[PDB]
Amino acid sequence: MNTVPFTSAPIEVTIGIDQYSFNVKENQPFHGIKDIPIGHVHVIHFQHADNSSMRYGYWFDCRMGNFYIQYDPKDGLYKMMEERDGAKFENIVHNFKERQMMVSYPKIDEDDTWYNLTEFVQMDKIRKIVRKDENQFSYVDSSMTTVQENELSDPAHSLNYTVINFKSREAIRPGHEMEDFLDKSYYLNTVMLQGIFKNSSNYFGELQFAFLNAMFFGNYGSSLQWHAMIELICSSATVPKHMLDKLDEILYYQIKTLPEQYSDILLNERVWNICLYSSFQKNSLHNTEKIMENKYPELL
Amino acid sequence: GAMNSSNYAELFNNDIKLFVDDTNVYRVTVHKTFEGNVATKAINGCIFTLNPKTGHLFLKIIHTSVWAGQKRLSQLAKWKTAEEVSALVRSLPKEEQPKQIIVTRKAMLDPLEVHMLDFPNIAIRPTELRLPFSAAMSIDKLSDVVMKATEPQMVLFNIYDDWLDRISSYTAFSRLTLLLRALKTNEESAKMILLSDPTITIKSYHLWPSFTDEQWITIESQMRDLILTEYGRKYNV
Ligand SMILES: Nc1c(Cl)ncnc1N1CCCC1
Repeated sequence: MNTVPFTSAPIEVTIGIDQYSFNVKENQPFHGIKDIPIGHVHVIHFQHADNSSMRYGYWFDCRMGNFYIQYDPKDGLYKMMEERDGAKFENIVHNFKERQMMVSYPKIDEDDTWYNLTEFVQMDKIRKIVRKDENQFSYVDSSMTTVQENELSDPAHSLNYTVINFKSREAIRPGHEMEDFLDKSYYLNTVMLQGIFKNSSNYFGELQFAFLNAMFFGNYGSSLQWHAMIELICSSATVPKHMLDKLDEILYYQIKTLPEQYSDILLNERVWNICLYSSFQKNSLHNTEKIMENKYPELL
Repeated sequence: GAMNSSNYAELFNNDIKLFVDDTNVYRVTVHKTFEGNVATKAINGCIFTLNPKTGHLFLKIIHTSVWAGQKRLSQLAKWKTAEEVSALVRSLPKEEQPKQIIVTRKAMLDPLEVHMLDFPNIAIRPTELRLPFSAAMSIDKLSDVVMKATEPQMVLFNIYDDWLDRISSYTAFSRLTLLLRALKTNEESAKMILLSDPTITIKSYHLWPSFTDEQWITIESQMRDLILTEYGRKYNV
């Protein structure tokens, strides 16, 4: 069980770790988060008390290094930092856990929510969507735009999600215009799965990462990307049976986890009604359709 | 964006554009089967592709063989329309290709957009106008060439005859839409108006009678009466 210690908490802030969150008062004696489950990516995220504008945070995997959070009073945010001195990291951390100045990652043992939300999410892929190669962890915030959004301005600070566009030459084979537009199987299975993503795991990993950035940072381009990747599967007549079954599980847990009060902005009526009720796969997402109907029947 | 009363004059500027109407592409007669069920029989159709500035009409005849063995024909018709429009554009020299295509029904937007991906600089636009181009099959010579076709065929017409020698495009388009609106509201009366005076004839190479300027004012007047009337006969006013 790993640890992300904190130098201090000089400004009042709501801190999230994965789907959990807690309030830290200005200069409260807080020195980090312990007992973080090894084997999954994690996200630690922040909303300042004084400016709920800009939620921001860091995707990381404790297997890839020792990381601590230190406030920067010049740039005005909590920064993730990698300590190369493993003994100095250990020496600093042992002081913090003995003085009990850390919160514990509060994993209920029955609970598989985080695994189910990050099943296919790899750090190596995150780092290709979020380009900043001198760090092993990845910063995301509410304002960052996607490569595709920049097409329709600063590229260093972009989310390089895979561009999906249903009215594009990549999506539409010359001479199969109607066929490819109404049944997107060739775009899903040949262009995207076999060609770009290589397998369904990488596709699902990007889908899950896009949802999580939408949920935790309210990142609009991420929400667009999540819905587009759902719609591409639902609009395909020919989808491997294992992908549909896993998609249903993936979406079920995303909808289960979404804040009840954020469904108004984060869920696109058209995509969900088309996916659950008109698309080829209208019948293939039983768990997702049940939780949607019992939790957000207004949207439908 | 959409074409409407406010940007109406853009139709007559010097940027090449085409209206595309698909309302007569897929045409059926509905009838009873021996078992007393209902079935459709397709008849020949046409795409109505019109340059509103020059009057050039690219009438692609849609022969019933297009539909053989196909499902969801009303949906296919929109894609067949977009395929034939795209083929027409590709067939034209670059300096003749349109800069905008205006579809009269919004359901044509995505089919045409997808077929025109190779032409990113051709704007595909809807319109808020309720244009009467469905009535093009009330023009006798157009209806005749469609019904007589035994294979796919493109036939070229000037729907303005020689009007542009005497009037502007704007005026010619206004006359055309009034004629077609009349024909759509009451075809019999409309056609009676147009052929009442046997001295006025339709030239072999024209679609409409050879009216003098003064006779056109009278004809135009009578068509507006018909439309106002039928609107009374219909709403009781
Ligand atoms: N290494 C550190 C750890 Cl592990 N936790 C907090 N601060 C640290 N920094 C060391 C240099 C200044 C702050």
